[PDB]
Order: sequence, then structure tokens, then C-alpha cells
Amino acid sequence: NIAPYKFKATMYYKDVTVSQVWFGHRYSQFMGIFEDRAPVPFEEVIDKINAKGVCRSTAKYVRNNLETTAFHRDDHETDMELKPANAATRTSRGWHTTDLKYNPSRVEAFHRYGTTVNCIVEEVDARSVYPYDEFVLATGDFVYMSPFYGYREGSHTEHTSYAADRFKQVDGFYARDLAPTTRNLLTTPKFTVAW
Amino acid sequence: NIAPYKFKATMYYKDVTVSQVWFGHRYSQFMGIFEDRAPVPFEEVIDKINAKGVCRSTAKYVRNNLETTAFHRDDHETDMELKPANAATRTSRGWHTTDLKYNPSRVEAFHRYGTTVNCIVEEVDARSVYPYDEFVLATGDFVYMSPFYGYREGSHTEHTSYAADRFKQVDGFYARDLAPTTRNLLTTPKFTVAW
Amino acid sequence: RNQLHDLRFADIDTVIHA
Repeated sequence: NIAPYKFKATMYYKDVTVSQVWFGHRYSQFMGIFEDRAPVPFEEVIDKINAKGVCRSTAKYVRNNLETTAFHRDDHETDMELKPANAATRTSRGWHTTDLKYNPSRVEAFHRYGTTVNCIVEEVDARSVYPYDEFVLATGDFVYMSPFYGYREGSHTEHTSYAADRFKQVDGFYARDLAPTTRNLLTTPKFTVAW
Repeated sequence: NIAPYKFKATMYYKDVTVSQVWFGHRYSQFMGIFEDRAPVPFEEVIDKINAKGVCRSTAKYVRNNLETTAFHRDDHETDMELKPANAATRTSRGWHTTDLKYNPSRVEAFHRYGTTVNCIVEEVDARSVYPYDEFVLATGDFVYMSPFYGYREGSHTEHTSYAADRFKQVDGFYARDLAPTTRNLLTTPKFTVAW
Repeated sequence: RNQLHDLRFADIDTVIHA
């Protein structure tokens, strides 16, 4: 058998984007743009996305050993409704909360920083090969954890590279489409995958 | 023969990382992160890493035609001992000097810049194909220089795209594990390779 | 190998704050 083990998985991440804009006398310029994929915590994936189909308007995560907190449009936390993404040929289903990127208002001879947090959830096809100790996603991101890792019936003996607190298993999980199933959740440094 | 010419090589580079952090009234946010792979000079690869197994705590190199100098934690130059990297399945040996990324202390309504310089040395498997005028590394980085380029026995006629000062050959080189051998050294714009 | 850089040459769980 040379065909890799194929299974369906769902990704959850927020496209944190903070850009620096320089406002000249008659023009505007981007002095710097910082794009980062912030993962979604288990509490938000369960109690907000799966339970109500909404994402928090803020991205709280760890990056370079710092608890960074990004706010969409620098506004207070608010529940944003998830909507389907733009149509694309030969692509799996995907949803997002924001479409237009935010930038600061125009103030003369001044630098300003405008943060944008766009919650994104996508259904990706995961692949794995023998010894099945890790799997990849349709986006090309590697996940160093066995697809069968878990706490039940000896699954804890499978390979895993992330800490214990970064993995969560939920029994009787009823998937909400934006029967019970055993849902696994892993919070990678750049995204959260559920399969 | 379709199999590419495979030979062992060692990479040397420093992960220069300077991040901008915005400290709010009750939160912290990354206003921008700049990651760059600074190469290690021949003097440091010979007299510091190979001779004593240590890396300078500063990264001096040329980037975009500017002599940039990065200091780890903005501290004075210091010799940092190299230690093995975290274990990873199916990966060659690697060592690094720093593990925790540095960020500035928290000061209210102020932007601060914190530089991090982590010396990294790794053993990568190099590959080359006919006419063998260039070779790649396990990290996917291309090296536009023939693996057999050198100053001895007509090796100077091989293909080379870098300047003369960017290549160095050392005879009777005794490799230090963190018999004599002819070691070649090339300082690429983003890393230093030795084979 | 490229994606293993963070897990091999850096701490992913340690948090530093002041």
C-alpha cells in the first residue's frame, strides 16, 4: 500500500495582520506589514464556533514566548458571525468573518498601526504515511502528531511532539455545519486542527 | 545514473529575530516581527565554533547593501556555548545557543524593539546533479557553486557564482564534534555551508 | 525539516512576561 492514509480534518486560525502606514503630503505608503496565523483555543472552537458559529474579534495566543493579544480594528471584543468564503474552483468548503483589511485613518506626517483579525475555518484533506506518526494538511502544513493519538484504548502510546496541554479530546461531539463523534483537537503554534 | 550526487555538509547561521511589541493598558501585541538568517563568518566558524564550540552573541553581516549588527538581548558580545537541539524523529544532528526568544520589558503606551540572535549549526545532506555546477541542501536552500570547487589541482575551473572573498578553503582541517580533511567554506547571503 | 525548525531550535510553551 503506497497510498497515504487520507482523512478529513478541519483547520481553525485567525489571520492577524497589523500594517504600518505612512501618510505623506499627497500619498500613502505601507512602511511594513506583519501577517501571522493565530490559532483558535479549544474554548472558542467548542463554545463559540461549534456551539454558535461565531469567532471572537480578538486573537490571544503565544508567539515567540509572549502572550500577544490582537484586536480587530482596535475595537472591543465582539462576536463575529462566520460566513462562507468566495467561490473557488476545486476547493473545499471554507468560512471567514472578515473580508476587508483594516488600516488606520489618514493623519499627516505620522506613522499609524492598524490591526486586522480575520477568523478563518476550513475543511482540509489530511494525509499520512507509515508509520503514521504525523500527518500533513491540504495547506502544506505539517502536524507532528499521529492521527490516531488519543486518551482512549491505548491511543496514548502513539507518537506526539506537542505538550499535553496542546491536545484535547471530546467525546460525543456533534459537529455544527456552518450523530455523535469522537473529536480530537490540537493547538499548533500557527493553527488549530480538528479531526 | 539518475541518482543525484549526495554528500554531507554542515550549515552555520544565526536566526536574527527583532520584534516590535506594543504594550497597552491591559494587553501586549506584536506590531511587527523581522526574522533573518545571518551567516557566520569564516573567522567565527574556525576560531570559535570549530576551535571552541561557541558562537558570538552578535550577528554582523551584509543585508541589502548595509553592514547590519544585531546583538542578542541588546547585550555586549559574549561567547555562547552550543548545545544539542530538541529531539526530532528522522532528523540530522543540530545544535543551537539560544532557545527562548527575547522581547522588551513592559512599559505602558510605548513601542519597544527586542533583538534575538540564536546561533544555529546543522548537519545537512547536500545533493547535486549533472553537470554538478550547483548543489542544494536538506533545508531546500540552493548553493550556486560546484561541490568540487577549490584552489587545488584545477578545481578553480569549476562553476561559481559568488565573489572570490565569499569562498575559503582550509587544508588539514580537524572537524570538532560538538584525521585531517580538506574543508571548503562558502558564506552565502543567508547562511554559511562547510563540506 | 523546515517546519521542524521551531520545535527543534526554540521553546514553544514557555511564556515570558513582566
